Amino acid sequence: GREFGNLTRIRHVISYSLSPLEQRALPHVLSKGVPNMLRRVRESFFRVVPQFVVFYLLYTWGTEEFEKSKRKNPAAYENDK
Amino acid sequence: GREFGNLTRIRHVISYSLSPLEQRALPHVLSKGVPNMLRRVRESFFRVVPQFVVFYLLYTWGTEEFEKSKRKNPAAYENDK
Amino acid sequence: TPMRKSNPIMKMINHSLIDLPTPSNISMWWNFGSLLAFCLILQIITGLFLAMHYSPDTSSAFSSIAHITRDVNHGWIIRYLHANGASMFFICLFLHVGRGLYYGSFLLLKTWNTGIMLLFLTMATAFMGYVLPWGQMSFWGATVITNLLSAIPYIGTDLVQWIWGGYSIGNPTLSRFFTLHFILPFIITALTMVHLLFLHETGSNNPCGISSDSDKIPFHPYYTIKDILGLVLLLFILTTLTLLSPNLLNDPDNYIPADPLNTPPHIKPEWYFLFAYAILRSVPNKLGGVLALFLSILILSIIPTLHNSKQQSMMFRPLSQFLFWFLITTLLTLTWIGSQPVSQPFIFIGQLASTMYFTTVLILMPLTSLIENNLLKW
Amino acid sequence: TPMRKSNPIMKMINHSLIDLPTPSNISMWWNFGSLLAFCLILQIITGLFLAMHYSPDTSSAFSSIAHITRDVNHGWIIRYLHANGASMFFICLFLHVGRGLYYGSFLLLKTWNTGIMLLFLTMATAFMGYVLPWGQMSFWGATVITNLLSAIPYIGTDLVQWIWGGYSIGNPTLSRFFTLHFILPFIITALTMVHLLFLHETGSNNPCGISSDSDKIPFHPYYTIKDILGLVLLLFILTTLTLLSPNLLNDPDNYIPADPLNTPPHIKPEWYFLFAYAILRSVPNKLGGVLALFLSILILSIIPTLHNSKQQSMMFRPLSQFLFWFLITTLLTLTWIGSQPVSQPFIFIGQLASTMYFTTVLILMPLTSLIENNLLKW
Amino acid sequence: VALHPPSYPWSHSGFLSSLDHTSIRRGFQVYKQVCSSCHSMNFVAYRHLVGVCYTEDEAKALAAEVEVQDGPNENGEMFMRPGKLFDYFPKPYPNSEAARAANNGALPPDLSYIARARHGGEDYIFSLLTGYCEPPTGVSLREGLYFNPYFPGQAIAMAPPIYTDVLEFDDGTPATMSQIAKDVCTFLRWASEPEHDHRKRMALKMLTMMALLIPLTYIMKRHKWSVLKSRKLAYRPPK
Amino acid sequence: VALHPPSYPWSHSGFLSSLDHTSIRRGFQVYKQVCSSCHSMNFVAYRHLVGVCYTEDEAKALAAEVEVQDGPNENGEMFMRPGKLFDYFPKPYPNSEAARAANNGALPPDLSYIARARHGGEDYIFSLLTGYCEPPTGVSLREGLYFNPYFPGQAIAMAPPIYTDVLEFDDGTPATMSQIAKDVCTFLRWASEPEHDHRKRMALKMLTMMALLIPLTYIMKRHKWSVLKSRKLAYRPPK
Ligand SMILES: CCCCCCCCCCCCCCCCCC(=O)OC[C@H](COP(=O)([O-])OCC(O)COP(=O)([O-])OC[C@@H](COC(=O)CCCCCCCCCCCCCCCCC)OC(=O)CCCCCCCCCCCCCCCCC)OC(=O)CCCCCCCCCCCCCCCCC
Ligand SMILES: CCCCCCCC/C=C/CCCCCCCC(=O)OC[C@H](COP(=O)(O)OCCN)OC(=O)CCCCCCC/C=C/CCCCCCCC
Ligand SMILES: CCCCCCCC/C=C/CCCCCCCC(=O)OC[C@H](COP(=O)(O)OCCN)OC(=O)CCCCCCC/C=C/CCCCCCCC
Ligand SMILES: CCCCCCCC/C=C/CCCCCCCC(=O)OC[C@H](COP(=O)(O)OCCN)OC(=O)CCCCCCC/C=C/CCCCCCCC
Ligand SMILES: CCCCCCCC/C=C/CCCCCCCC(=O)OC[C@H](COP(=O)(O)OCCN)OC(=O)CCCCCCC/C=C/CCCCCCCC
Ligand code: HEC
Ligand code: HEC
Ligand code: HEM
Ligand code: HEM
Ligand code: HEM
Ligand code: HEM
Ligand SMILES: O=C1C(=C2CCC(c3ccc(Cl)cc3)CC2)C(O)=C(O)c2ccccc21
Ligand SMILES: O=C1C(O)=C([C@H]2CC[C@H](c3ccc(Cl)cc3)CC2)C(=O)c2ccccc21
Ligand SMILES: O=C1C(O)=C([C@H]2CC[C@H](c3ccc(Cl)cc3)CC2)C(=O)c2ccccc21
Repeated sequence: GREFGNLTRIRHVISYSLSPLEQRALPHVLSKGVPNMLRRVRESFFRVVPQFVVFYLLYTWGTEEFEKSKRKNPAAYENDK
Repeated sequence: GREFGNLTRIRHVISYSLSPLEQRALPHVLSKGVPNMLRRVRESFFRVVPQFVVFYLLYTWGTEEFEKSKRKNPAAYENDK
Repeated sequence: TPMRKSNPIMKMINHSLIDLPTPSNISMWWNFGSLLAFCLILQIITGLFLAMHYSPDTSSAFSSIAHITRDVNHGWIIRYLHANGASMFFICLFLHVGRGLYYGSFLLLKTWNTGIMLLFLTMATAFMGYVLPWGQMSFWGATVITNLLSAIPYIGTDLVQWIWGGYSIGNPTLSRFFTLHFILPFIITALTMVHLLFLHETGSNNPCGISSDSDKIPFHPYYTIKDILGLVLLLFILTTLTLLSPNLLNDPDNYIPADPLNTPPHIKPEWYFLFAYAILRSVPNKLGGVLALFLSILILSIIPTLHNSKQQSMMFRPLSQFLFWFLITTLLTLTWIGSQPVSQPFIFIGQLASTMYFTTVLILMPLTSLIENNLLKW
Repeated sequence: TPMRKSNPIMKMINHSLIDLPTPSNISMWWNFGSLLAFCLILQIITGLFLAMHYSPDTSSAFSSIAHITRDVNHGWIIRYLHANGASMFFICLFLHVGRGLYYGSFLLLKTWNTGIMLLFLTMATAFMGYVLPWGQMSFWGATVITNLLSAIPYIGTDLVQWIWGGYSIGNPTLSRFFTLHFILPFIITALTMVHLLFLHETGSNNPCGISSDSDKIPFHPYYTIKDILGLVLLLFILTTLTLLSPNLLNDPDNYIPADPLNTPPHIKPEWYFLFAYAILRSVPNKLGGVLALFLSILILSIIPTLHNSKQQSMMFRPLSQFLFWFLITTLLTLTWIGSQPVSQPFIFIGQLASTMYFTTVLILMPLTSLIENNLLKW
Repeated sequence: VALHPPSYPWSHSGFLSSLDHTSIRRGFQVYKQVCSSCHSMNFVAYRHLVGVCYTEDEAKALAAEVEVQDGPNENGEMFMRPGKLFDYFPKPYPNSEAARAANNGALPPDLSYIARARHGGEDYIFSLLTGYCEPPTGVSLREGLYFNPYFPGQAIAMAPPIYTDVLEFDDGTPATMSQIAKDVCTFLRWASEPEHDHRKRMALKMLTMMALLIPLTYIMKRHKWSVLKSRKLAYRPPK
Repeated sequence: VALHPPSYPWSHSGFLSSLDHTSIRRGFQVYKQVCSSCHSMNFVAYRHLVGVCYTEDEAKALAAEVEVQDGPNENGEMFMRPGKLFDYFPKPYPNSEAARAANNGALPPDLSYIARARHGGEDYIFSLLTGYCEPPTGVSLREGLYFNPYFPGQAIAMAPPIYTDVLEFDDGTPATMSQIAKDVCTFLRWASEPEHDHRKRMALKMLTMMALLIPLTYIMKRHKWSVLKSRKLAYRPPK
């Protein structure tokens, strides 16, 4: 079936490659890779983060409320006698 | 691979068949089948049977001998005192 | 020809993982299937060893595990490995599902359906292993899960009593749990092979959602070394969890043996289940609760049917992405609610989280897809 | 196309048992493979049920079987079926081997070798099931079979003690027997599938030993109904053995529980093993005895190599046929000798039978084949 | 070596013959009054007698006759109570060392499968029970053994257990040694194999069915294969 | 609800810190002389103390101090003998009903995994042992309960078990309540998890290894993928 002899039909594309032993494995990290990671974080920040911030607010609120609910109310004894 | 389209190369053979509903399932038993079974037994009798007969003789002999070996020998007490 | 292609067994291996054409551009999210397989293998091995010391009897189960962890040479670490491997197995499983939801790989229908089957099987297996120690949590977990079939209106109670083998949970039920837990993993293995057979007829989808037949590379050497790297990382994490912090996920209430007369005040299943538990807790009706429990997972089967987008992947679809991450946070919320007592704030929050989960899968995503289509003018 | 051919799973089924080309002229001797598969399935089912009531502990094994046969509803017949199915399994196995020796089907090398593997696996399985009741015969059978590895000169005793898990046969060994007996049948299943995969690349040999590609018929409907008839017959025999005469093959000495201090005066394994036992009894040296024991089965692997005939089948080769039946009688003789005390007549007869078995396979058949060739003038 | 038992004509030995339940009822009295002094029957309980020779109420009545240990009570101590249907026939000794101490070193076996655990089955046991006699000339017995030709070795620790009028049957049958032996043997047959009668019952049915299915499927096979069985060939080369 | 225990600085809580075996040796004396009156420790035997704080000979000596039931003897009877290495610490009561009868209805738990079976672990137990006090105003206790804020419910059946000079340590350490509590807590830590020290020992090694293997395999990956990472394309139609 699917085999490297007849996958698709292409015309007029040229490629060039070096061998691994001719070139470096980690050529430019701090001059190219770091800024690229930075933009890659920039492009997705506001699509992911705010939902989790909202989750954090909800969690803390619900915890606080549950913990208030367990403390004794002075009006339950002071009001009528 | 092996498929009914290209198994082998044959020329000039004719076949004829009836449908099952046109003919009988057990057409001639006692006039044809019985004698055929008889010859089929005849053609193999002496290639199979004598070996088993020999096995039977060996079995019976060995049994008899083992059973004799367990009976007391009078000369073991009569001979010297 | 090379021997690589001389023979059916060898040629199937070759079409599977030597000369298979893979996309050049798939990312780390595609490593988690091989890690799943690794985890299955680890579980089977460590289980076959444990099996030779465990006792499927209610009067010695607990103490057989004590024996394993105290007297068997390095038995403690084998126990630790089994228990932590299950956790890793589910981590990988969840991430594996989520990928496919994000990148639109559910359009490979056969692979997707066999995946749903596998999810169900793995969950059954994990639960039937969780009750074998016969601690205090194990017992009541068994009880609840086997009472679930009482909700079937006409035949339910009889089904419960036919699974128990008696008037109540007891010795005849533990051997059933153990036989089933023994046999299921191998059915899982066979179905995994079918799963991959279905996959290799089309090949892997990729992050861009467009056809990659102009830039296919062979599986070997590229993805061989890539998956080996992934495995090394998984082993580092697993070892640190096994030796440096073994009690991180552990539950004290399962170090008390079973007592049929007392349920403990605070109930909590294993973490990979909490969310279902929350869903089950959220409906004030028995039958409706169970129905919701099962639909929560069965709903994945109609995602392919509700797909309206012209594009396959969410990579180029921002509104979609926003909704995706909101759904993930709803699931986190259900997990958190599952840990808390059944008290009023958490009751109300859980009900909202459940309604929003189904809402989002069934309504909001389809409609955002239509809006998106209109914005691109088709 | 028809759906029969629309899809890989379906098309594999179709190439396996719908549109497969089979010889028109093969006889009843070709029914015993399907019966073998049936038997495997029967064994797995009845075993999964028994498993849920048995106790792999030396202080309750015996009594768990008593419980099964007295208190479980129809448990007695399930026990009966398991035990008799094993016997049928070996009957079919022996007949299946013998066919191939007679009709020259060992020239399908891959199928033959996978068959030898399967024979070995099935024997292991059967023996490890035979020791689970922990009766008086079971115990000493275990003992002998696990002492066998002491014959390995440098490392043997240590292997024995590492399989025991202690200084002697005991509780830690029974759980090992039970885990292994649980897992092996499924390995057998997988290897059976590989076996048939190898077969379907060439197709079935036939009684005449000449190529049948001029007269192939489809598997369905002809051999479907033929094999169904065979199965009906097997079920009639199995039922009569289970209900009308259950004690025919039964051994009283295994209804006495185990006593580590006394071996009974008269020792006898299960019938399908007697012949090996006889062979093991016939060599006055330990190492030589064990070596002969294993070679008796391993010798099948070089039959393809000793084949000199121009023709494949014995159908047209009478001297050959005579020798074949003499070999079968030697095996009957070994079976009979295995049943008898170790006393002098039987000692001597067994030694002759053993030497004649190996002699016949290794020398007489090759030479008769050469004579035959010369008589036909090639 | 041991003497081979002859075959007695037992009424249950036919292919479809059931057990005689009267003989079971009497054999069970023999096993109460005589044979349950030495021997245990660890795998039988009173609930098993219901529907075989007793009603539920009468089996409860049998149970009630025996004291059984139970507990702990609310104070942490054991006590004794009357028996119930779900209790097992009581043991004669607490442990096998005590059993040996009470029988001069020999251990009486459990009779719950004695009939399936001996060559010859109930033919042997009968032979053993009726078969004691005085020893041959030249033979001697050590301290506390008897002679019995049907035992392997011919020396046996067990003294002759039964004789005429060693008990009385409630149905008025005359209690000669032979009658007692035959009845206890029938009872041991039932104790070793309760599924007997139902098994034969069930054989009739499903064997009839499996016998019926053979010719039908054979006919179907013949129908499908007639196409090939009557085929005719010819060879016609241009020559 | 219950009061949350504070975190004490235990010397074994570091990632690679071992247990203090001196404190184990003293804690074990505390568990002999005091805490093994009510409580069982069913999963520990004397052979387990060898190589931890005792030689084999001295552990045999500890064993020898206790009588243990054994048998049956050759007559079928039970008897009493001195202990051995392979015997388990002895139980205080024969059954839990007897344990309840001796503690006014309450059942003392087994302390073999108490430190792993409670929230807070050894922080809780210490808190519980040191933490008794007189009740608040408005609070009352039924017959035979004490007040303790670190128990869920604040009413507990167990009376304050320890005080200053309730025993004397053989190493001369001053036996103040606090010291006693800390030591018995260390001992319960060891009783719940013997593999502790060896586990940390083994972590150092295999974590170093698995950490080393990451960058190496990453380098190999980068080497194989550089071919694609630097590839250059061009499009040249005849136009
Ligand atoms: C209380 C328990 C009750 C139990 C009841 C059991 C009832 C069972 C009923 C079974 C019914 C089966 C019906 C099947 C129909 C299938 C139709 C079909 O297509 O068949 C094709 C198939 C043949 O296939 P094929 O395509 O021709 O290929 C085969 C060969 O390749 C062909 O090669 P060839 O052509 O060269 O061969 C020719 C010749 C070759 O001939 C030879 O080789 C020569 C033979 C010579 C023999 C001579 C006599 C004996 C030796 C004497 C020698 C002299 C001794 C001298 C001694 C001297 C001492 C001093 O061979 C034959 O013709 C053989 C035909 C006969 C087959 C017999 C099968 C027996 C089955 C037994 C089953 C037992 C288990 C039952 C269950 C028990 C449960 C407890 O069979 C037939 O054609 C025959 C069908 C009819 C068979 C009937 C069998 C009845 C058995 C009844 C047994 C009752 C007693 C049980 C006792 C149990 C004790 C424990
Ligand atoms: C006694 C102590 C132990 C001693 C152990 C010694 C062995 C050490 C390990 C050696 C590993 C094997 C290295 C050599 C392998 C050579 C394989 C070979 O020649 O086959 C290659 C060639 C490749 O196929 P094509 O692609 O078609 O070739 C066409 C080329 N244009 O053939 C094949 O397909 C591969 C065949 C593989 C054969 C492998 C044989 C392995 C033998 C192992 C023996 C071990 C003995 C252990 C004894 C232990 C003590 C009892
Ligand atoms: C022991 C306790 C375990 C608790 C549970 C653990 C599992 C759940 C973990 C939840 C948090 C997962 C965070 C993963 C990192 C997210 C990083 C991120 O936002 O990156 C966005 C970045 C954007 O890339 P692209 O759109 O492709 O375009 C870039 C190329 N130009 O990557 C992505 O968006 C890829 C998203 C892939 C799917 C991720 C799925 C994560 C959650 C899956 C499990 C959730 C539960 C199960 C869900 C399904 C239930 C039916
Ligand atoms: C409520 C009580 C229970 C009621 C049960 C009712 C059902 C009873 C049993 C019915 C069995 C099915 C009979 C009809 C099958 C029709 C199959 C069909 O149409 O497909 C044939 C056609 C053949 O393919 P081609 O060769 O390509 O055709 C080309 C022709 N030139 O399609 C196929 O490939 C086969 C498709 C099979 C579909 C089978 C559907 C089965 C549905 C079963 C429903 C059972 C419901 C049970 C409910 C129980 C109570 C909750
Ligand atoms: C519960 C106890 C079980 C005891 C053991 C049971 C299994 C062993 C049974 C042994 C007896 C088997 C007898 C089978 C019937 C023989 C009939 C016969 O002789 O017929 C000969 C007739 C002649 O036909 P053709 O030469 O093809 O030409 C005719 C066409 N013109 O048929 C044959 O020769 C076919 C022979 C096929 C093989 C038969 C094999 C029988 C024995 C096999 C098992 C033996 C043990 C294992 C052997 C292998 C060990 C490595
Ligand atoms: C105490 C006086 C006994 C009574 C009453 C019965 N039996 Fe017994 N039996 C007793 C002993 C000490 C032995 C051991 C014999 C030996 O040689 O070791 C036995 C043995 C048997 C056996 C075993 C026979 C065999 O071949 O192993 C049987 C079948 C048996 N006894 C049956 C039996 C029956 C039916 C009794 C009631 C009528 C009975 N025994 C009573 C001691 C005593
Ligand atoms: C008899 C006077 C006892 C002595 C001596 C010791 N304990 Fe005990 N303990 C006893 C009882 C009756 C109970 C039951 C308490 C209840 O409310 O049911 C206990 C309980 C404990 C517990 C359980 C704490 C929990 O939260 O469940 C612990 C951890 C405990 N006891 C520890 C302990 C220690 C260290 C002792 C020796 C210093 C000790 N106990 C002695 C009765 C008695
Ligand atoms: C034991 C459980 C599972 C195992 C062992 C397993 C294994 C694998 C493997 C090895 C792959 C190869 C590609 C990859 O790794 O991404 C894969 C792909 C895939 N899996 Fe599974 N899987 C399991 C469960 C699931 C589940 C639960 C689902 C969905 C709910 C699923 C759906 C898919 C899909 C759709 C693909 C192909 C998607 C693509 O290539 O883009 N699988 N699986
Ligand atoms: C997908 C594969 C598997 C999963 C997810 C799984 C999961 C689990 C889990 C969660 C437990 C309980 C852990 C604990 O109590 O700490 C368990 C226990 C157990 N499992 Fe597995 N298991 C798998 C495969 C197997 C296999 C193939 C066997 C074969 C015998 C096996 C045998 C056992 C045994 C004996 C136990 C009890 C021992 C113990 O609790 O430590 N498991 N399993
Ligand atoms: C579990 C054990 C086995 C199973 C389930 C099995 C199954 C089968 C089946 C279904 C067939 C189809 C053709 C037929 O029925 O004759 C077959 C053929 C064959 N079997 Fe096996 N078999 C087993 C063991 C063996 C053994 C032990 C051997 C040899 C020592 C063997 C050698 C062969 C050969 C050579 C063929 C093809 C011969 C021919 O077509 O002429 N098998 N087997
Ligand atoms: C080729 C497949 C199998 C063979 C040949 C086989 C054979 C046997 C044999 C000969 C026995 C002893 C019979 C007796 O003592 O009367 C036995 C017992 C047993 N087998 Fe199987 N067996 C197979 C498959 C299985 C499987 C898959 C299981 C799964 C659990 C299983 C579970 C058991 C159990 C629990 C027993 C002990 C119960 C008893 O002795 O009645 N068996 N087996
Ligand atoms: O990891 C795989 C993979 C497979 C590799 C080999 C694995 C494996 C697991 C266990 C064993 Cl014993 C052997 C191989 C199974 C997964 C497979 O089939 C794909 O198609 C694929 C596509 C894209 C990215 C990764 C993969
Ligand atoms: O009350 C429960 C409970 O409700 C469950 C539940 C959790 C969800 C499970 C579940 C069932 C089906 C699926 Cl598809 C997924 C999860 C079923 C058992 C538990 O696991 C449990 C464990 C221990 C004590 C109590 C309990
Ligand atoms: O003395 C033996 C003995 O020698 C074997 C033997 C029989 C042959 C077996 C065997 C081993 C390997 C193969 Cl490939 C085939 C059979 C091994 C055990 C028994 O099965 C046995 C059972 C019960 C009591 C004693 C004995």
